[PDB]
Amino acid sequence: LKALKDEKEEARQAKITMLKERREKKEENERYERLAAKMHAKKVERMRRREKRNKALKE
Amino acid sequence: HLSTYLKVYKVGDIVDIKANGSIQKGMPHKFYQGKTGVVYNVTKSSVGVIINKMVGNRYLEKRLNLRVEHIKHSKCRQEFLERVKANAAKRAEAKAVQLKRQPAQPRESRIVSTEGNVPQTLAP
Amino acid sequence: QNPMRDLKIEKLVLNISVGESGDRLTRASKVLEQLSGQTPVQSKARYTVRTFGIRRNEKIAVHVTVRGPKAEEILERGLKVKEYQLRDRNFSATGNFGFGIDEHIDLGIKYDPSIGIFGMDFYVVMNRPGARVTRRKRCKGTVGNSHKTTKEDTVSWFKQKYDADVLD
Amino acid sequence: SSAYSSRFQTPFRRRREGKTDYYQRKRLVTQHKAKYNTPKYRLVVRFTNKDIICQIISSTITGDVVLAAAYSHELPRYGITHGLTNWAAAYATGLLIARRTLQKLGLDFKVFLDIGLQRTTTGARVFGALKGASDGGLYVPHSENRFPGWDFETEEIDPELLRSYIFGGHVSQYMEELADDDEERFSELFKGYLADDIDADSLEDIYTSAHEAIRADPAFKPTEKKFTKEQYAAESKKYRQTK
RNA sequence: GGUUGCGGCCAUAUCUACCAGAAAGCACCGUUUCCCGUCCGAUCAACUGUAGUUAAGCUGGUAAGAGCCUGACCGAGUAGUGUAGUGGGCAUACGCGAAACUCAGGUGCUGCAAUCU
RNA sequence: GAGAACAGAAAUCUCCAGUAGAACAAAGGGUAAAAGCCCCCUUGAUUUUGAUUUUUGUGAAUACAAACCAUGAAAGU
Repeated sequence: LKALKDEKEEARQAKITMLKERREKKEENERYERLAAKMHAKKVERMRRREKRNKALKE
Repeated sequence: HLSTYLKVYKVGDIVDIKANGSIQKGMPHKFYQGKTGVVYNVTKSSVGVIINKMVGNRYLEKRLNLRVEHIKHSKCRQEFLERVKANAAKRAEAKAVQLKRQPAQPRESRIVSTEGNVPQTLAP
Repeated sequence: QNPMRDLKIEKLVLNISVGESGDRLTRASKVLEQLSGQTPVQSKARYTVRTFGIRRNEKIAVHVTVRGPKAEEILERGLKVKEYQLRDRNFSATGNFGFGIDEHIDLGIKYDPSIGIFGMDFYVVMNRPGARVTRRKRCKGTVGNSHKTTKEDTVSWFKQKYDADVLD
Repeated sequence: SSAYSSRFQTPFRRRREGKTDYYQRKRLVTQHKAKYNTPKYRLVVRFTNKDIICQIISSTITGDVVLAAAYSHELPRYGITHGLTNWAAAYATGLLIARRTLQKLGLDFKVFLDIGLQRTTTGARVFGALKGASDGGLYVPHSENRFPGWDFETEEIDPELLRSYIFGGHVSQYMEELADDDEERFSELFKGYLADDIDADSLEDIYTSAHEAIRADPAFKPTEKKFTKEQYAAESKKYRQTK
């Protein structure tokens, strides 16, 4: 019994680990892209602050 | 969608009202949506449609004009006409029946074989 | 190999951004007009700034565009002022390049204190045959990657004709 | 990116290529529709390099149909090898397709011009084809505004000027000027014309030629079609990829 | 079978990267007296297809790619839900019955006319 | 985003990306060779005859024909 259940659960754990590895690679590069975009956005809104720019009227 | 303009609509045809958001002109009738009415007259720009609207407990008759963009041909009577034509054919064949419809009947006797399909016994 | 994939000059735009609007603009007007032969275009201000000392719709610059042999002729007579020595920069990513000159009198035109002195910015756009696909109306499209101009190709074309240097 | 691609909404294929304008197309094809079938006919003129196209189209949910179609490559049969894309050549093609359609309907009807994407300018070859067709006798609605020689400074027109344009007067006077001023550009731009040694009165007579010829036989003498279907197909499949 | 023109359905067609395209055409491309319009024959207008090019565009294949579409004895007869009971302290009985996700597969199909080794 | 003398985060110029993230009387629908900006011409925001929906009172919008008109080469509006 201990022989049988451990190869079956081991194969299933292999499937689990492949799923997890894949999802984490994808979300990792996604997170890197979003983080660089966030930093770029922060840097541009840093210099836009020097502009007076009442956003309302039309100037 | 240009196929919504090469669409002849003759007096008598039945059509559903389904107004699309893409044309601000003639957006009709908030609750006349998914409601069916036959066409009474047609002009340019235009089609007539009549609907039996109920108020109280009587069906009064509301006639209306709509742009062709919102209306749509109804497939309401497809099986009706198919069955009528098939009934004409079957009546001709009889003249040479139960052409009426019938609900689902109880399935009749039969034989089930065991050639390669031996029954597989099992449990919870 | 390059039978049609060459790197001709398309056009040069000469621009004069003035701190003030008026007869100064008209004089810069006249300068670019006499340099090109044709009539230039007056550009207004987009919005008010109040630190550069201007306002909306103030006619604060004048510029002109030139195509043909005239363009590269004027380009060479202007680059004589910069004596054929640009920088690693002054070359865009997409394969264009420009510079700026003070004392416009350093190409042929004399002092003439009648009017004064102006500086101007040259900018020069490069391409090959086949740019019409992104400029016409019918049939509009875009150009492939292999045929795209680039800083490297332009810099090589420039270390070639005009026989210049990069200076860093 | 993924989200931008997903939220993207593609236009129609014929629009993604710069080929049609549905804004104009619906105003054309859409009928009164109180009258029910009444197919609306439109003459479609198109200019490519080296060739002209003039067709007459009805459109339907099958997608459309071509009852009559002519091109400028037919005019060599009618008496002109040269200048197929010019104003007079498109005028001739329009007269050709008009007499053709009028022959097939047997009358000697009402067709609406399609401009395409070409700009509406005074002295355009689309209006030359218009004048050819109206020549032919099909009633198309139009105004005398856009024919060439329309003095923009007022509301008048000189018929002799567009008569000269029909006969090829601008090309002829440019030939004369470039000839008596130079021969480099002349030999470059007029090699076939130079080998032929054609005149101004000459070329007007040739266009009259071709006019009477299309009035004689507009019945579409078709091409000879050498090397029938399977030859073309197999030889093209030699160079067609496959998965 | 290839291509051009007009279209229908509107990503199975779109995006990204690379490659191939005899012939046909299409396209870049050559010129600016006139019709015309441009700050600027770059666009638009006109002329000859002559000087010349498949480089580009366009067409087609390719990617354990993105997306888009289809299907699933995929999820699952699960969740949820209508009815009954002196059933327990939520199951049972007769019934109805999903979706997301996951997995797999695919990557434009066509109408009219003309034309090509 | 890259790039150009004075000129910098914002003055003017050029190129690339950019399904709308802009504008159309502030988190929303609809609109991209436009329903947006600029340009050309006009002022149909005009009279007569009836029809429909909202609504018995009107008004509002809606389509519908005849005329005078504008517009575009035209379809047509």
